Amino acid sequence: MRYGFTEEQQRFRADVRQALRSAEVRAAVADATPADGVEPDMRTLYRLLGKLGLLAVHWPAEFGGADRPLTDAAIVAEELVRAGVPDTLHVNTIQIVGQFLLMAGSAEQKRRHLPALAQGERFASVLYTEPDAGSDLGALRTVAEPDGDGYRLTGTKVFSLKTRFVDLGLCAARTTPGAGKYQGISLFLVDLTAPGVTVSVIPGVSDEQFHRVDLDAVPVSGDDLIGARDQGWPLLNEALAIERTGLDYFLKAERWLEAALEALADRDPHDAHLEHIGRFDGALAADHVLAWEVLTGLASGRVDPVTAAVAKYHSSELARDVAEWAAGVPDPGQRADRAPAAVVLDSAYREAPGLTLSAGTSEVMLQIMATAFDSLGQE
Amino acid sequence: MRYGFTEEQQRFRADVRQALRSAEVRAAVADATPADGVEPDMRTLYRLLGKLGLLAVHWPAEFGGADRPLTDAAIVAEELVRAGVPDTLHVNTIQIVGQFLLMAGSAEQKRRHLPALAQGERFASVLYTEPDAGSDLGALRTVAEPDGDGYRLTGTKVFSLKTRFVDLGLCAARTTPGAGKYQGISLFLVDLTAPGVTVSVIPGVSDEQFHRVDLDAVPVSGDDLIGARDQGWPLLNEALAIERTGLDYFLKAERWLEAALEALADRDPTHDAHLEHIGRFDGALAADHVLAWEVLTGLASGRVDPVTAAVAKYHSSELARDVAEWAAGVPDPGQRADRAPAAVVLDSAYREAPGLTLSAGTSEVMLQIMATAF
Amino acid sequence: MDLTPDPLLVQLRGALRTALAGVPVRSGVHGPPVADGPSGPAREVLDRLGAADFERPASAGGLGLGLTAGVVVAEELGRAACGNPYRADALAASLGHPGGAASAGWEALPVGAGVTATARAGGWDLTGAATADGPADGPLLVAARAGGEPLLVAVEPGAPGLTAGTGCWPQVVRFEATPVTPADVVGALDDSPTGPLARARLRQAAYLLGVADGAHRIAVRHAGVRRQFDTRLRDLPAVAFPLARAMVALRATRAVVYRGASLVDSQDAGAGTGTAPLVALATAAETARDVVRSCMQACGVRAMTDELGLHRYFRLVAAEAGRYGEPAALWRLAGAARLDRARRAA
Amino acid sequence: MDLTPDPLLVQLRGALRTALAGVPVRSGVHGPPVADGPSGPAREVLDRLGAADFERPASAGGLGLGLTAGVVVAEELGRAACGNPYRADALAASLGHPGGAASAGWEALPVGAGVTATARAGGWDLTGAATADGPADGPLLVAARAGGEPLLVAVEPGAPGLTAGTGCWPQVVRFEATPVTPADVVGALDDSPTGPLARARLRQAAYLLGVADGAHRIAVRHAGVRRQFDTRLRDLPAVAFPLARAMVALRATRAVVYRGASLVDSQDAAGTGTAPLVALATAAETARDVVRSCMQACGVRAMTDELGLHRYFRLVAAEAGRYGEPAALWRLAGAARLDRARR
Ligand SMILES: Cc1cc2nc3c(=O)[nH]c(=O)nc-3n(C[C@H](O)[C@H](O)[C@H](O)COP(=O)(O)OP(=O)(O)OC[C@H]3O[C@@H](n4cnc5c(N)ncnc54)[C@H](O)[C@@H]3O)c2cc1C
Ligand SMILES: Cc1cc2nc3c(=O)[nH]c(=O)nc-3n(C[C@H](O)[C@H](O)[C@H](O)COP(=O)(O)OP(=O)(O)OC[C@H]3O[C@@H](n4cnc5c(N)ncnc54)[C@H](O)[C@@H]3O)c2cc1C
Repeated sequence: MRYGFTEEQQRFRADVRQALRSAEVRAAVADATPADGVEPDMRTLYRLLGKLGLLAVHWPAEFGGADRPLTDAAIVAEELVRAGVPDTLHVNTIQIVGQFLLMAGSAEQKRRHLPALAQGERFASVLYTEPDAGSDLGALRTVAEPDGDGYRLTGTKVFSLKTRFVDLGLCAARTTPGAGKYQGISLFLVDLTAPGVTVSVIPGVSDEQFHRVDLDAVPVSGDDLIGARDQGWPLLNEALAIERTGLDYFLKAERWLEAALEALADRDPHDAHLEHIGRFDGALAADHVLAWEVLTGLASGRVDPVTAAVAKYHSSELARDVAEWAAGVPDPGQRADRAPAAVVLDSAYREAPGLTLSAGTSEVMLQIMATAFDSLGQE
Repeated sequence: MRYGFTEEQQRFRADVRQALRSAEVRAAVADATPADGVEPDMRTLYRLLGKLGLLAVHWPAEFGGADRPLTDAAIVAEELVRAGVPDTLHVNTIQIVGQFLLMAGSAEQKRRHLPALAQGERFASVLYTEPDAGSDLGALRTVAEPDGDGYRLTGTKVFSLKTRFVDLGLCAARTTPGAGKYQGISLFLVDLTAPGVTVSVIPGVSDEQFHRVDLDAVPVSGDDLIGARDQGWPLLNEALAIERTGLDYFLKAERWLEAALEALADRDPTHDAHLEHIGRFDGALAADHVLAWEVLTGLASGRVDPVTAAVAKYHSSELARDVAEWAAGVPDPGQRADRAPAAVVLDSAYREAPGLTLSAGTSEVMLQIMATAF
Repeated sequence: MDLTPDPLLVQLRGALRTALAGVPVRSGVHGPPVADGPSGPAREVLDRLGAADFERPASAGGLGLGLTAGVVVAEELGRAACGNPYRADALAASLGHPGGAASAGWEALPVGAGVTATARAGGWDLTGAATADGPADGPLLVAARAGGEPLLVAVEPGAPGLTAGTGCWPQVVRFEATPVTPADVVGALDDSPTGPLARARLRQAAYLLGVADGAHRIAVRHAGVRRQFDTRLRDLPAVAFPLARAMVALRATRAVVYRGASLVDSQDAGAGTGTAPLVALATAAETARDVVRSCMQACGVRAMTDELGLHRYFRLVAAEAGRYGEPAALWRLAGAARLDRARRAA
Repeated sequence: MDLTPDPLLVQLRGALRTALAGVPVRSGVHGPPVADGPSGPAREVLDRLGAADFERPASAGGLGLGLTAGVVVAEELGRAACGNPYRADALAASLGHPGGAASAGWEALPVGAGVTATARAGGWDLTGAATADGPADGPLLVAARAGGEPLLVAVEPGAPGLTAGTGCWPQVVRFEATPVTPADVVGALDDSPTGPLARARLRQAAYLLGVADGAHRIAVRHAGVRRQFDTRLRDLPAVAFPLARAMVALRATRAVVYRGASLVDSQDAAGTGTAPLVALATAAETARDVVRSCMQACGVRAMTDELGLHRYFRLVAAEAGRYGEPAALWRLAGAARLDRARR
């Protein structure tokens, strides 16, 4: 083991950090930060991040990347959030939809789709959840009935973020209904401009809003079914497990703990808070290590669902605990004055309930952990 | 709603307090208190309490009671524990076994068996759990094969308390085996001296020890079958439901929080670090006291609300466990070395604590019962 | 003790419940979840039922129902999620002061510490900031602290040095050397057992109990209709067990809130009487946080949207759980009283 | 942040685990759960494997595995529930003092405040009581506080005003004006990130990590065999979920314990200052929460010798607070962190 980073990694971090601290970036970050229930357009910021080559530094150069190790993209992700960049568009486009075309797409689809994502010109979101399919995702009823060498998709997708701002939708559909719960399912890269797509908002307490996507006989080209036909169910699970690190929640918790310290520091002398500050800073320390534990292994081809579930659970739960505690830290004057710490923590409280629900619920993470109890290589 | 006791109740309570503070009772209590892994004989104490008429005040006079209301017996129960009396025998003999006999026994069985219990001369354990049947009590395998008018009993009972000091065992056995999981179960009041009984001790981390009871064709009279034959499963859970109040755990939590305050106050002053916990536990103690009496007020009127009883049991036993865990860290090293009386009770409290969320229905079963109110 | 329901109050609760159910609820998912202040939309229903006279004794012209009735009103107001037009005018009336103001500064412990009053010639000067329970630009009742004496000060709407922050919710009032005189003092805010502060804490505890209770009601209801893996959510141990634990906390909170209300009423007519308002408030603040977090998890994303109505209780607990002080801080105040009673016993 | 495994520690752990699995475990359900002190039944195993030379560096003829080896030893001792014949000697060795002493007094915060050293007459006297990790009638190393200065003090047995609380466990030592000189000061117990105190806390944190891990192993196995309602206990969510949560805390504890030892070894060869506090406070809480859950998941058997959990249950009772209450360690850690946010 070695806790901490290589001098070469620290030098690459410092250049990213400096690149994100320019006037151009800081101005655009100010304009795009969700706050007070308003979710601003981020397309300009992300164009600028693509120009700086920061969106997908670990992708192949043919596709917009810089051929860097995966751990280098984790260092960028860290510094993006520490510089104020709202990251949900990055997580859905680069870390979920982008990672999935890399893993399961053909050269024809990899080349047609990946580059505009790496440049911040095009965006995607994940259209899995349905009104009757949340935790029970195999209950999805969206159907992709054949049309020549293409398909027509009819269904209802709910509770996605950023969707009214994006171009593409990774959509799970039954290419063979009647095939049993977890059979007959394929993935589509749906063009959200196509006829039959209606996107609308489901208001939520968070700054970033949820969406309903109605699909009424939407045409999907055959070259947009990505992965093996009807083998969609295993592909979603593989993609989710590869995606799970806990890094994104670790960074929300670090931001919020740091906002709460800012609020407290700019105020007269806090014996009440000391214990929470201590435990939260230690749990953050544990959580940084767990997150990088899964990235290290992912960097070396090792996939390990249990350690990834541990990190997701520990980090999402900690971020909720930090948000709940820290929302009470700003005093009335700071709330009245809109001290930036207060703004950030008001957002955090309203965001917190989702963290133990998105990308696998806390209950499903525990189920995945119990998997280890039946393994002979437990110790 | 009266959060408090009438003048007639507190006159009763203070008389019972005085009766429990005579030099004879104090001496018996001190010789009988379990500590340091030791479980002394308390039959001489319980005979003193029977002689004073404090074991079953709510029972009918013909059975050795005073025909006082159930709420007078909760007053007595509270004052028993507050006087230092170890109460496991009272709970098992009077509040479980005796209550069952009053609820399901014939007028003969109540006459033949109840008066000695009310006088503190005989005692009873509860023999339900079996090696393969803990939470899943319907998996019990003890069989009661008929033998003329009576029965013989074969099976194994484990994890009962006080059993090597008691005379009777309330035993669940399959009278008609193979008739289904929750069918053909009967309750027998077994004489523990009868042939083929083997009581023995399973060592336990706590002061009071667990027991294994061995029935090899143990012969039991037909008049020792309490309640309707083969109807034991609904009777048994009806009785457990009536015994559920949370009061017994409330009084443990009270004893332990007062011991920790005594340890804290016996050492020179502000104790700033303990203040939040003392506050929360005192507040939860007051909530727990009301939840217990919410059950008693209901029981006294003749309504059994199993959800309310389940709330009180869960809140008091989890509270008592939490108090035990925190309070065990309060005595200082000097107090442990000198065996300050509060350090001794708190050492006992810590090793008792794990069992509180398991006995008389686990925490998980209470939540299951609670889920039916949805 | 006997805890059979009082028949007069069961009727009073029933009447409040149905009339408050006739008050439309705020329809947004953003912004203030309620319109509170002395004259929010539920004022008409409270006026019609004569709630302003519930607490005042019969000899003073009131109905002589006591603080217990005040607690019922506040709980039913919390369950309805329609805002709280009772709490500020009940506090003022307990001090012989006419209504219509917003109350502010309760969040600071010790009482009044968020607004310090420093002695001047003809009075004091106020500096600090404070959370209001009503319009920050209206008349105000401010908990302030003069040399360690906690007091309640009436402040007029356009007093000098007074800035109203109406952007946020709950709204905020700032004082920059705002001047008050001895005539502006509405009353002391001491730790007396039947004093205005103690009643105000019990009313706030009751309000939090109703909020948690309303939230729990809708999660239990949703858990009964929402199905996944072909079973009711309420039939899955991982959802039902957290909902059953919240019920325990709600019942524990109901126990201390109504014990505290009954003990105050007892002393008004006739061990730990002094701490009962704190015990009730601190249990209710923690219960509301613990209940609402569990309800949100049990209902999934829908908890975050207007598909359910949980979101109004969610934002309410954010503001109300600490408006009368942080629970750990309340618990430490309760703890010192208990330990001090223990030092005296030895 | 590279976290792939190192062969040398891997061999060390395997040799400890195999060797310690032979050590006989004390068979009572009452009394002390382990034989503590420098001469326990695991002392023989540690001596064979040369534990004395583990933390010894490349210079001065030592193995060269650093604090991390000490943490590995302490984790396996806790896992085996065989006693800790290592911590007192390793504390003494880090200060050049000869072995053989029990150490005492770490439970008080600020460090040493359970035994106060008063400048009196033309001398100093120790007054207070302390918890010992070994036999209380032998030689002692006492955490003591002189005028606000935390100090580790050597006391020989039979010293004036020193009474041994033998018979309670852990054992206790009492000082009534026990006299000391500046010559008895073995060293200072300040908060330097690589001082003896920081090393002592990481060893204790690793021990608590071991004790907690050992109890979890028993519950996970017993939940795999025991069946009720014709289902394995481990397939009941009210059992599996708390065991899974305990797993998260164990892995979170492993993370800060080994990070703490690695930071110390990197300094011998930002948030560095509180790493020992962090490691100890999360291990003490983790041990307490894991053990509660394991007892509940295993039912009444957990309280009897049918399982083996009763040893770890009695250990957590004495060990979770031995080097300070977690609430208090956290407040120290939180104060340091708030300091940084002020400058
Ligand atoms: C911030 C956020 C972003 C999201 N983004 C997207 C997105 O981009 N695309 C998309 O398709 N979806 C998205 N979702 C939807 C998300 O995947 C769903 O919330 C989740 O998959 C299913 O949870 P649910 O809300 O339907 O709750 P339910 O399925 O109704 O579950 C209710 C509760 O019961 C628990 N539960 C359910 N079943 C079980 C069980 N068998 N055992 C134990 N506990 C169980 C759940 O864990 C939960 O706590 C997002 C959600 C959130 C909160
Ligand atoms: C202090 C004490 C006194 C006792 N006295 C007596 C006595 O006098 N007479 C007597 O007959 N017995 C007695 N018992 C035995 C006691 O009734 C059993 O401990 C109890 O029934 C549970 O069995 P168990 O301990 O084997 O737990 P198990 O049945 O092995 O269960 C293990 C764990 O799984 C949980 N669990 C089990 N089933 C479920 C489920 N379906 N859903 C969710 N969680 C579940 C339990 O809550 C527990 O936490 C006593 C026990 C204790 C601790």
